[PDB]
Amino acid sequence: YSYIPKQNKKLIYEYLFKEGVIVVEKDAKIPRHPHLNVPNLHIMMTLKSLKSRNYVEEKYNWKHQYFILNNEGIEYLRE
Amino acid sequence: RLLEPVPFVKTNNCIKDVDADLFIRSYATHLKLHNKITYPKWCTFVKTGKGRKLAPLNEDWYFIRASSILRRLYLHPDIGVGFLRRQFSSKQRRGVAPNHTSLASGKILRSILQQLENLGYVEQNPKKKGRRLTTKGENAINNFARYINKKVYN
Amino acid sequence: IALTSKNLRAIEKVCSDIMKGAKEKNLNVSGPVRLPVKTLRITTRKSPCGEGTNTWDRFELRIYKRLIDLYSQCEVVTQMTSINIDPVVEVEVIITDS
Amino acid sequence: VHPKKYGQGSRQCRVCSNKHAIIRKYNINICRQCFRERADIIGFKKYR
Amino acid sequence: KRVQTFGKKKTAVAVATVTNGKGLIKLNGKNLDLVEPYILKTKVYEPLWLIGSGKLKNLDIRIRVKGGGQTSQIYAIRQAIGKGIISYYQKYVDESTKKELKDVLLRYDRSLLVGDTRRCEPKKFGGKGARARYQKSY
Amino acid sequence: RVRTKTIKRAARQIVEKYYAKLTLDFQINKKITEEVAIIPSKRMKNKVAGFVTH
Amino acid sequence: PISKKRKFINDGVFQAELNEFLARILAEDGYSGVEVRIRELTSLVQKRFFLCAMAQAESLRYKLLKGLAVRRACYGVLRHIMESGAKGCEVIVSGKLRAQRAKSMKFRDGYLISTGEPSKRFVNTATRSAQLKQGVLGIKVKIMLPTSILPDNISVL
RNA sequence: CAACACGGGGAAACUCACUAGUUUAAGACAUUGGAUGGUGAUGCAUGGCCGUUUUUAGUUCGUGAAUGAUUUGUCUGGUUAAUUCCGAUAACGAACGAGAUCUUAACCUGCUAAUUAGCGGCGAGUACACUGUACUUGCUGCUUCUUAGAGGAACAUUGUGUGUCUAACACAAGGAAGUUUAAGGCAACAACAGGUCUGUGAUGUCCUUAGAUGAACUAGGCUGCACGCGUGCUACACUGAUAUAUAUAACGAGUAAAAUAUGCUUGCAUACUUUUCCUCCGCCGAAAGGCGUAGGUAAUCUUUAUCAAUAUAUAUCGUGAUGGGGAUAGAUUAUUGCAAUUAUUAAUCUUGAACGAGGAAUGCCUAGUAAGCAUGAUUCAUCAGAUUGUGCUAACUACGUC
Repeated sequence: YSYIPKQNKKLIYEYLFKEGVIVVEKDAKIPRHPHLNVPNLHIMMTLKSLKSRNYVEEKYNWKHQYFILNNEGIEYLRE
Repeated sequence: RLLEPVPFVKTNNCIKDVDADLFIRSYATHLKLHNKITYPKWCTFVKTGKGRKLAPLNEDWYFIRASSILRRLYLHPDIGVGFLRRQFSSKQRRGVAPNHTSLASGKILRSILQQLENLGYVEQNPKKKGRRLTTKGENAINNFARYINKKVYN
Repeated sequence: IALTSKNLRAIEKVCSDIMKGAKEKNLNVSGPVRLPVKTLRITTRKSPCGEGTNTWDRFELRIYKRLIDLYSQCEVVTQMTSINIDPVVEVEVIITDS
Repeated sequence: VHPKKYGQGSRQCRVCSNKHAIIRKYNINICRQCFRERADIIGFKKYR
Repeated sequence: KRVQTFGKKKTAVAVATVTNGKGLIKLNGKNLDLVEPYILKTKVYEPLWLIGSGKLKNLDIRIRVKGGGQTSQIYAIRQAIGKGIISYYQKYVDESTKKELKDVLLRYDRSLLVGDTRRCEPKKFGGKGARARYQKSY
Repeated sequence: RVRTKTIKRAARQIVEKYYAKLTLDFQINKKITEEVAIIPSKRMKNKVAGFVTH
Repeated sequence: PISKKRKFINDGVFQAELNEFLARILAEDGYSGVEVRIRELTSLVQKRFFLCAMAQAESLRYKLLKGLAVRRACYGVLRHIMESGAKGCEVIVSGKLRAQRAKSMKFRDGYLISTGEPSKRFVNTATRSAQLKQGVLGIKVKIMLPTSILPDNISVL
């Protein structure tokens, strides 16, 4: 099956909220991720959704994305 | 040529008095006379490098190779198997490609080295690595060097 | 004490300063031994697509190693080296006799 | 997926993920077209 | 006791050590005899003959040679022998005699006194040689 | 061989402000030129000393 | 541990990765290089590891993005560089210039040496890509500043 | 020209864009619109970067002067590496390029230095025959050599010719060096519709985007072969091959998976320890190679105060496609890898082709070059007949002219 990764998505949002920034590899082909348990595909999909909804700003360099969290994302996660 | 009118004082006691080749051939003849070593078995079918593609042509070769090994041992007391392989190394004809260097046959070298150790003229040092000559080995080489030095003199 | 940098001027400057520093606390030093230069050598074709002429250039990243060593207790040499440093010089201390 | 712990698809440029022309000398994984841009900032000087 | 001087052709360097002695001449682990080619032996015996061996029998010589091939090394040795003869005659014998001796050597050739100046020109792209090119075509 | 306008420019300034300082010898002129003028390279300073001597 | 050759090159790669990242962000004032607004930059870098030519070029590309006429914008930027004490400057804009046939325009003033080690030491350069809807224009700013010691003088009182 | 061992493009897979076919959502955002990715189309839309023009010597401004475009400066002449200088000169003053300038190498340091380099000094032996010579094991003022900093040294120095007798050239002497000491790096003005969007998250437009021209997987293909052209290698032999022997060098380069263990039925499930790159050394192997282990983040260990091959010596052919030569082919045992077959690569024996010094043509080269001989590095899971470096053996012939 395709699967919907709700537990991973929720955990990534918690991580995002706590930090205020996230620095990770752009690619989703490699599964293993070293700085948090969830595979890279989960992080890429969720960050893409967040970027379109504009909770996060991209700066980018050399296939790393350099995402800074906006104030509206902080308000959403807390409640 | 064979006898020389040198402008300096020679040592008259050691391996650098005598010509290297004359020493090797003469000492090899002495080793054969003595009956110091044998092939053994597998060493009958050798070629020194792979690309030689003939038996060693001069017939007295095994004793010559042994003698050549003994001269190198007097020079360097830190030797191991890889040193012998490199020492006796040559070029290998690659046919329709240029030549490249190739190490000499290692089993016959190992056989001579080990057999000489068993016959007491060389000794493995495991600390400060490598086979050297024994003092008995050195004395025999020096005695032979003096004998040859005497023969060139008279 | 071993001094490494890829910065030529900074290693050279620090060496004179640590020697000067050593005589201040009257330490017994051997004169500075400049160790063989290590070069990161890259031979690069100039054409980016490899089209046209076979133009090659040779790039060098040259790293400097130097040694100055001391017959002293550990505490004086470590404290003196630690205060005197400049940021691009990477320093390691080597222990010696009493 | 197929084994890629050896062979051409195991390796790519750090800067741009190129599938050819990678300089693996000194184990930094950069393609020559990238490398000429960055060699001064990495530290390299030219003399020949 | 001891004085040192030297020779330098291409990569090769020969340092010659001239001691007070009895007429022994050595090359690292070897007697002076063991050069091998008759031609290049004759070249290093040449300055010894030009002075005469009865003027060299109060000194022992040992030489240490590193670098280069045989032809380059023998010229470095001949320079090292030349300078060795000269340094002994300046340090032990007599400076005026050394100048006189140096003149005889120098008139014969400057090559023992002043080494070869030739050094390799480095390879460039587009050919096997330094200046030489791979074949052009149309 | 031949010497450039810059080499000549320094040499021309010399004599004009240092007429009686100079001597026939090249080595002393090298010292005088070095004393009077700050020339950044030895080769360049020697060339100027040379031309001033000429 | 790793060799000195590996260590210093890996440091170089990290410095390179940081410098290009900084150069892509760059706005108000020139970046300072590695430490051996700031809160956000620091936090990203810690996470990863656990007037000048570039500014003038970036300013000029910003004016180009704003759609201003090339001659006035380039002269203004060139003037500020010369006025602020440059001994030469050269500015090139390449590409469409809002036309269907690509071209370039050079704006140089002062001495602007190209030769020997004074050029390499004292001329600072910056390249910038300016995106429009007809594609991309290349700005090149070069500034000469020798103001260690000057290349030409005969040095008499 | 400035294509054609060029695309760092040394393709079993991966690679790859192709072919035979098979899959997938990793389709943001609010059926559906909407966009996201694309070694897709377009270098005759473009950015970058590079080749050429041209590595020769050229270029421009200020002011002045001479329907105007324009010209002068920026030149009769001398001289030169050179728009380099002099010199004359409606111009006088400039700037760029040239030169200077950076990296080596050359020489000299009674100065700067001794570690992970050497030397002496001295204990200990084994030989020689000593109140020295030779050779190995133990300990520890000298810096010449090894290393690497700073500083010196050539300026046409001196003499003599030729020269506006200026700029400068020629010869000799001196000298480490005389042509700017030798070699590179370096790279104006202005172009070319030169090449590259098959390197880029540089990029317009156009194509494409769910029985995808994206990502991915399985084969096959890039190398097939009547035939034509590049570029190299190996050859055509006695100034040589064959077998033994002597001599010797410089640049380098060296960190997420395997092994071992447990439970179950090669297979499945789990743990844990280290294998990982260079290989000394010690055994075993004709040979490739195998096994056991050591030392190395490196001037230290691999290993380089000794790692090479042509050289050169004694032997064997005795000149006959010959024992030159290794095409072409068969049987092997190995090594790498999932897979080795369209000989992967390796060795052993056997198989023993053409080639009798090359037409018309045409390449490179003036001093350690040219040529010959090797060898490190690059790609690399696996491999040099390639490129790029590095050493050694060390020529000829002008030394000028259009």
